[PDB]
Amino acid sequence: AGEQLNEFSSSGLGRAYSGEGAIADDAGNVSRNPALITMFDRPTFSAGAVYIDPDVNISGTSPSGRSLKADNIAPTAWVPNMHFVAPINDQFGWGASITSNYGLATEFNDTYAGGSVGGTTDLETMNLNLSGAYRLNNAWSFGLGFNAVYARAKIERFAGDLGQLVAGQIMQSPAGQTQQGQALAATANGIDSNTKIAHLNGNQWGFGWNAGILYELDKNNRYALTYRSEVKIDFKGRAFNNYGLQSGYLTLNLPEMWEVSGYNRVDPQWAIHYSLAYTSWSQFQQLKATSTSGDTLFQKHEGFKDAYRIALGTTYYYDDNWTFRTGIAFDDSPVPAQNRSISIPDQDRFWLSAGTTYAFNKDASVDVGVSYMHGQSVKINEGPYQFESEGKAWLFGTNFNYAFHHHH
Ligand SMILES: CCCCCCCCOCCOCCOCCOCCO
Ligand SMILES: CCCCCCCCOCCOCCOCCOCCO
Ligand code: NA
Ligand code: NA
Ligand code: NI
Ligand code: NI
Repeated sequence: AGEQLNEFSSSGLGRAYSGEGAIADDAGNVSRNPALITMFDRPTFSAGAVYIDPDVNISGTSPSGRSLKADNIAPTAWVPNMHFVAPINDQFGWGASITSNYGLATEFNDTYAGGSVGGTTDLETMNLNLSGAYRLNNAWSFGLGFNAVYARAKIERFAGDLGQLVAGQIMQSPAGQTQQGQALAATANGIDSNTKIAHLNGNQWGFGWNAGILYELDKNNRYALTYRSEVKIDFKGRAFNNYGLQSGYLTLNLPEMWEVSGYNRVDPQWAIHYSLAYTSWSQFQQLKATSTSGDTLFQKHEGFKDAYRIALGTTYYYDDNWTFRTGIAFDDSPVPAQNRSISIPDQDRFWLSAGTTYAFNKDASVDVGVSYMHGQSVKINEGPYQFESEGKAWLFGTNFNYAFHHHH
């Protein structure tokens, strides 16, 4: 939900990210549950990317009379992933990954009437993870990971029609009957809609941790509990070399997430897998801007917001070479209209997914996945404006998998 991204692997994409704490058919899942490291008996690599093509549209009419229509506000994106896992001994293993689990991009024309809450918002994050795991016995494994997150932001806001709203208010007041009041209203109305009123561009690192437990009933059936911590990102605004002769502030808290997962291989050729994930934020979505020495201070309201996601999928292990998968998911995000933001797509999301993997041999394989996401149409009440939003997306991904130390 919200800015969350689940796109850590292309096999996961084909399953609608169902039971991802409990499946370990490739290296990608260690990033989702570090305890899964104990399911690997040789160094294993995976890398790939997911292309996301959203279609998000805003509609409405301002109290000024101006249109709030904005089509196609969410651009396409590529989300890469790379994973490595290796055993150390019978009891221990480690892994590393580069993924993203948070990101946002919307863009409105700079003459948009709702520009004070529209403009541009681009948040990109890269999660570097190092994880370790311990196998206690045949049933129990435990994992712990540490995360370094590199976050880039670009945020711009514009006057839009605010001056027109002010002008109207002045004209409606007793001041509207005076020459001075009329002049003030004209001054307000004269403000260009593309006047920039807030700006942030920045790059910052933050840190967090994650952990996981894995319980195996047997080689065919297992369950997992995982936790991912919040990550706090604090954006803040030679000579040598000549041979002798970042703007804006914002504290952003990435959300914490708990997830339970199950995987049951009910037949040599069939598995089911499912999960419930619970995400909480310590901030609301809307932004307030002030300034200090001409630099923008952005602030989100400190408040508790949550969401949950349920997912169910199945994997058909057809033969030695071919695996097929499908899944369905629902991500429920119950944000009140008055707490939503046009700059941040947020709505209930329904997933339908399908995928396949082709294994060239026991060491090497390729995954291809596709998902369709249907977004709920929602009302948004932000600042002086009322909007409606509609959204959907297609996602396409491919990964290559390779396990080292071929021998026989
Ligand atoms: C309840 C909100 C108050 C009224 C809603 C605004 C609808 C009408 O406002 C139109 C704003 O246009 C700004 C032009 O300002 C007037 C300038 O010319 C008037 C000469 O005195
Ligand atoms: C590539 C990984 C290397 C980065 C490892 C650094 C990890 C250090 O950050 C751990 C602390 O993170 C803060 C957790 O957020 C608060 C909740 O947990 C705090 C309770 O101890
Ligand atoms: Na589009
Ligand atoms: Na319109
Ligand atoms: Ni709902
Ligand atoms: Ni050989």
